[PDB]
Amino acid sequence: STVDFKKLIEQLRARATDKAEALNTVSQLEIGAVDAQDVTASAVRAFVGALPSSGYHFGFVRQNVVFYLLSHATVQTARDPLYAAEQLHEQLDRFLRHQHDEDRLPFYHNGATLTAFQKLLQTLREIQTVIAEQSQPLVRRVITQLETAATEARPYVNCRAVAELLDLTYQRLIYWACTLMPYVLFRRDTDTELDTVLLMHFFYTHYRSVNGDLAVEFQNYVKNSVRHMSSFVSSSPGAEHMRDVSYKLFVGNLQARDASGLMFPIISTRISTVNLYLSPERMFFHPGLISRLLSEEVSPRANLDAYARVCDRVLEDHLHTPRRVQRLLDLTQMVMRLVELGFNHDTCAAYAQMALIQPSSLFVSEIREKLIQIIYNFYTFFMCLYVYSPTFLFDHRRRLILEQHRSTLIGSKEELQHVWSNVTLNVNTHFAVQYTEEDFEAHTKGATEAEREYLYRDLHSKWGVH
Repeated sequence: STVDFKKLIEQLRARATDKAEALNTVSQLEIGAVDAQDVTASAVRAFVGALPSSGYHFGFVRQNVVFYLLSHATVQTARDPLYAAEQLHEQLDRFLRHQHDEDRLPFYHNGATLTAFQKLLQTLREIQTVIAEQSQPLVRRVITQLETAATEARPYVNCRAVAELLDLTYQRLIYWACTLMPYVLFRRDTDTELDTVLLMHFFYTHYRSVNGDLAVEFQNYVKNSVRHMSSFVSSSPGAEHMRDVSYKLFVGNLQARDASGLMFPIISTRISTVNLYLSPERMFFHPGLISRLLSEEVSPRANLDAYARVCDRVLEDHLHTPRRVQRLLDLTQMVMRLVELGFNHDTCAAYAQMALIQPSSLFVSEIREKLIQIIYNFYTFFMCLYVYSPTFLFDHRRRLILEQHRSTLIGSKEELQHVWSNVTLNVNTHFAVQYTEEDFEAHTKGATEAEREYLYRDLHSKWGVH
């Protein structure tokens, strides 16, 4: 969809007599985009020369070509977008120096735009360096540095070049921070023997980068510390979801490949056994238990009050729309709160798929309804989180996920729309992404009516409604 910049320049000067057809030719660049690699110093000089001297926003593009090209240049189609943006800055810097020499729009001038762009690149390069080395604490300090850079780049946040870079860095920082879940931060002194087994297996399989010591901790703990293993082990519904952890417990090694054709006891999914040896707050670390509750394959005398109590606590603590705006540091805290309950992006997807399987007593049916609301609200949260950035790019992706209920679930359209009909989305989607009229009118001080029509048109093609 990206234009051939040089071909667009050739068509531009051949049609420079008709300002209308020259406006339609340059609109292919504004609607689509130009590759940042195609914006060389020589190409900028000819693009300005090919533009009509007056008419529509051609005067704005001529006077402020740096802002205009930055607002339509793309870097995401490059192997390294940050290095591509740096070279884009060099070409725009060569153009300004090799062609030196009105105060209408101060933020949109060439000198103000280019130095603000390099200011962003320097922060992003230092942030990219810190995250690459780590492949008050560093996590909070990089989050603060990025959000300050995004705040200072507010007048340019709608520029495709800086919007893509902020989008690239935010998603990269979010992905890195969501891996920093060490087991020792979530260990409770009240954790039982089954709690510890499921917790260690959870963090070693989902966060091995920061839990490399769990392999020897699990081996030492299982061999020398557990004493009630034969109680919560059996040799039943939901047992197929416990087979991997049951084998590693039976062998005493988290790194053991699934046997050589060996039979072993499975961690019990019996409700009365789980009521004794599992803390109710760790229920979502027990997939076999959640399996039985979702499928309602349970007897009338199984006591489920402890797990219904936990579901109510989760519903009251996390499932409502907050009043204030939730910024990047708030979203990171919520992940750690959800990880504490056993919810990450992967386990929410598996539980959301597990809940689609259709199943009796009303009290068992109510817990399934509570689980579905919890699982699908946190599933939606992790889908928006991994594509979050305070830019129009995330706003579009957010609408596709909420309005269309896009996901990766398996099933016919009938059972897919059936499970979403039994879900009321009140989860925190109040993510920080706002460019309002106060922001707009502050940056368009001396904008003429022809310049304002172009700016409104560019914002509409990126945001849609506002």
